[PDB]
Amino acid sequence: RFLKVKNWETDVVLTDTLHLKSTLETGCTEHICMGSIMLPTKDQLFPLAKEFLDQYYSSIKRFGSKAHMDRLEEVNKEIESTSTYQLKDTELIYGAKHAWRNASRCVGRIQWSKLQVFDARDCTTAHGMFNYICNHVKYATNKGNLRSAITIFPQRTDGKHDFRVWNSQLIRYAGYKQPDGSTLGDPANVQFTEICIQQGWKAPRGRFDVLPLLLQANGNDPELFQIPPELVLEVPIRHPKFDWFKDLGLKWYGLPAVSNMLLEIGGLEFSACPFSGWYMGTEIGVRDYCDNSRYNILEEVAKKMDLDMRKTSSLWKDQALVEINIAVLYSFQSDKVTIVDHHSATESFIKHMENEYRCRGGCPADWVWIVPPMSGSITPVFHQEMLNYRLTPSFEYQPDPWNTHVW
Amino acid sequence: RFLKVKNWETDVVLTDTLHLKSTLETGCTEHICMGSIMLPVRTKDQLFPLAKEFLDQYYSSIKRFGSKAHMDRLEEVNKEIESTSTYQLKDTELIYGAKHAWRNASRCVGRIQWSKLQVFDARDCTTAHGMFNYICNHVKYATNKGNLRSAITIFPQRTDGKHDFRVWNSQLIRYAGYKQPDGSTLGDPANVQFTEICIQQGWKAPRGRFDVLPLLLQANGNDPELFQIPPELVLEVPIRHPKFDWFKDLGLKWYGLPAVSNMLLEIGGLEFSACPFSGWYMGTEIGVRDYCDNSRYNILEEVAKKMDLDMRKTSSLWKDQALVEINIAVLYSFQSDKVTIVDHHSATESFIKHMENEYRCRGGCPADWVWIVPPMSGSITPVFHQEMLNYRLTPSFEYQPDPWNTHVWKG
Ligand code: HEM
Ligand code: HEM
Ligand SMILES: Cc1cc(N)nc(C[C@@H]2CNC[C@@H]2OCCNCC(F)(F)c2cc(F)cc(Cl)c2)c1
Ligand SMILES: Cc1cc(N)nc(C[C@@H]2CNC[C@@H]2OCCNCC(F)(F)c2cc(F)cc(Cl)c2)c1
Ligand SMILES: C[C@H](O)[C@H](O)[C@H]1CNc2nc(N)[nH]c(=O)c2N1
Ligand SMILES: C[C@H](O)[C@H](O)[C@H]1CNc2nc(N)[nH]c(=O)c2N1
Ligand SMILES: [Zn+2]
Repeated sequence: RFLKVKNWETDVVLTDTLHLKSTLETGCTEHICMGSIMLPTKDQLFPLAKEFLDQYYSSIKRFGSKAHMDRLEEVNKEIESTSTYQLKDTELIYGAKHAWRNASRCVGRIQWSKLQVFDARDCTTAHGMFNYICNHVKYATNKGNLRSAITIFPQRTDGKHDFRVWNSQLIRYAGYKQPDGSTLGDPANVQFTEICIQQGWKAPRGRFDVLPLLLQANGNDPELFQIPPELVLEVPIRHPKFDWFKDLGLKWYGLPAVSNMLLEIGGLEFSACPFSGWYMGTEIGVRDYCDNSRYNILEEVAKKMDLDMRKTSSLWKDQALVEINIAVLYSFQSDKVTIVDHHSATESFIKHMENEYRCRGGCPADWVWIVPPMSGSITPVFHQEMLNYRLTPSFEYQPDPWNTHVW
Repeated sequence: RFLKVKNWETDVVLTDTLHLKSTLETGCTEHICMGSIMLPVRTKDQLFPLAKEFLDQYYSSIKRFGSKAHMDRLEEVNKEIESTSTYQLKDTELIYGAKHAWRNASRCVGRIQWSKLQVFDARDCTTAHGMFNYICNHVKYATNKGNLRSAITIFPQRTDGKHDFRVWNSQLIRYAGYKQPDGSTLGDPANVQFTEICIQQGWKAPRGRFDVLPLLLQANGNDPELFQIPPELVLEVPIRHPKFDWFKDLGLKWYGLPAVSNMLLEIGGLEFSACPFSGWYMGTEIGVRDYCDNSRYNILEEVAKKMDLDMRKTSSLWKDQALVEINIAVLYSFQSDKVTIVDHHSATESFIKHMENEYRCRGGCPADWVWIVPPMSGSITPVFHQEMLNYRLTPSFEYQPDPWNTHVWKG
């Protein structure tokens, strides 16, 4: 019931109580651990609402007070009558900040309380969604000085009227499958890029074509908009020592902004809720550039470094991987665009864990996602035991709209 | 029930039915995952089921399930248990058990080799001295002048838990650690407390940076005894770098033979508390963990300091740079000396091929992702992108408490 986590490099031991207030299910049983799997009515709604409003009034040192009871009463009357309810602004802000606080896969949660929340619940059309999103992008980007933000569109109703951003991130490069069999641009986005062109996007057919936004309002068929080019901050990738690096022609965008997730607050579901912070360097330099199914650039870089590529044991992949990452960080830093390296980010997360064990009694963390994809064991998180569990308010992953939607 | 795993790089999907034969618990629940937690006397009553399950597994493997030999063996074990409260494995059963414990070891990336394992039956051993001799033979056989061969030595099983055989060392070969009055450590920090016990037991410590520890061996629940492994049996590799000639001047070496001695082998309910086993190294264990953990030899700074990296900001990735070079050195060194080593690219690709083969032929392969993914270069190895299911099959190896915490000293 009270569980220990031990750090194997420091011997520091933390006691978790927070897990007892664990809402959802992990995917694991007593018989089988699924820790590495990517995807492991009016009745239900009121306990859900009450549970949230209880943590809310608790957080503002007002538990069991008249204002608390009053609100619980009000929301109950609204549900019985309308079959749903509306969050107060303060509740909405608190809930978004907490969905981030509870994101067990996020290493950057030291920043959780600095989240600017944009209430787009009055939005009604795709063009409105677009105006809201351009504003989110410009705000968050801040000429390179990135600020965290989320924009929250209208909540689910009968489920026939959802708002969705069809893009998985607000900003991403196009992918096209080519005559000669290989892939131009980002292979991750081949499918999406095609749905855009079939919806009428005129693709430049390049390698770093910023995709158009595909926006669904009120369960309507989605529409295409180009983000204003001057809003998309991009970074040319060079190396502080390899003059030839620039010649690969690599760029990446400054703003990471996940736009396919579902925000659940007090039982209510915000299906379109694009959010953003800033990059950890390894995301671009390890995953985006080096994943085999991504830009897959290790071979080309290794070659330019003239390494021994004939045997795996010369560790040429490993050498090239590091230089690529040095270059990502160098470039962002030189262009004064916010970026964190895996060392400083994981250091921050350990500090954040300790604060959360101290102040909150725990911190849900998913070790498989928290430990960076290169240099694991030289980051502190590697040696930190973590417990993973599902708390609410939360972000949840949801089916691609094109699977669900009918035209 | 069927369970599917996906590989996110290749989109291959696999179906696990084997988890249905899972016995022990994981530590996880529907409410909590403990997947990153390191550690998440019997009676007759609980023992015959365990014996039965095992012998059923053994008799299936040889295509004799249900045969008279199978039934006679069931009755004979049954009878042995009712009459003595335990039973004795046949050689063939011991071999098969010890092989399947390795096969079922979900934290082992090396398991493609599980079927080629040399089993040494040491169930006739009675004394510590006898234990030493068995262990020297194991080491010489496994080492094989650098052409390493996997092997296990199996000492007598637990009886009443008062007469346990134990190897007090966590591995047969490891370097001493000595904690200094100034708060620094000479040698391996991991081995400090164990070095202390050894010295209290009368070991004459050389007090150098790479002193091979003496075996401390417990037979039949007796107080443990010190033995020096014959140094001509301890193969060691001096560490040098192919391009950097100052690398050798750091003074580093390592032993070639990784040999885990502190684990508990369970077969058909029987508990073998001393079953030292050995394979060969994956380079990252030495290069990443042994040399670069802050709590171990911690050499990252000296290497980067000598490489003249920019060490004033983490974002220069100086630690990452030095880490690669150290790892290049260890593989280069082992290879130049003709000591068996595998790099993590090669070992994880072999593991993926083993894992798929097992799904086809066995119906699954329990694997622990947190352990199988190498401690550097995670995502450029195929295991990173591989969904895995972790569960516990027997026979199995288990962690067991260090013996100096439990031992009743007889004086
Ligand atoms: C401010 C700097 C931030 C950093 C450095 C950061 C870091 C990261 C990283 C490295 C990941 C792993 C993602 C992946 O590998 O795809 C991640 C996942 C995630 N983070 Fe953050 N984060 C930041 C801000 C945010 C914000 C503002 C939110 C939401 C309000 C958020 C919520 C999440 C969620 C929900 C995931 C899991 C996404 C998924 O399952 O695909 N993070 N974070
Ligand atoms: C053939 C060469 C082998 C290689 C390259 C290999 C690879 C590895 C590696 C890299 C680990 C992680 C060790 C750590 O991080 O502490 C490991 C764990 C393990 N291996 Fe192997 N292995 C080999 C042979 C064997 C053999 C012969 C056995 C037993 C018969 C075995 C059973 C285990 C067990 C039980 C673990 C978990 C150890 C623990 O929980 O502390 N392996 N393997
Ligand atoms: C099937 C599936 C499930 C799931 N939960 N996530 C994914 C998305 C997969 C999971 N890792 C790769 C891909 O997403 C990349 C986007 N996520 C993080 C980010 F890059 F956008 C990001 C980074 C950062 F530093 C800050 C923020 Cl706010 C966002 C796929
Ligand atoms: C608390 C705890 C639990 C547990 N199950 N294991 C450990 C042992 C911990 C786990 N990593 C650090 C310490 O291992 C020392 C032995 N390392 C494995 C090996 F070197 F012996 C080895 C490597 C190889 F490739 C092949 C073999 Cl056969 C053996 C500690
Ligand atoms: C907390 C965590 O489980 C612990 O640091 C683990 C992580 N993964 C590991 N993986 C391997 N192969 N060996 C280890 O010692 C560890 N340590
Ligand atoms: C199968 C496995 O879960 C998958 O490869 C995961 C591993 N860890 C990850 N970690 C992060 N941060 N992001 C990811 O996309 C993944 N992918
Ligand atoms: Zn689990």
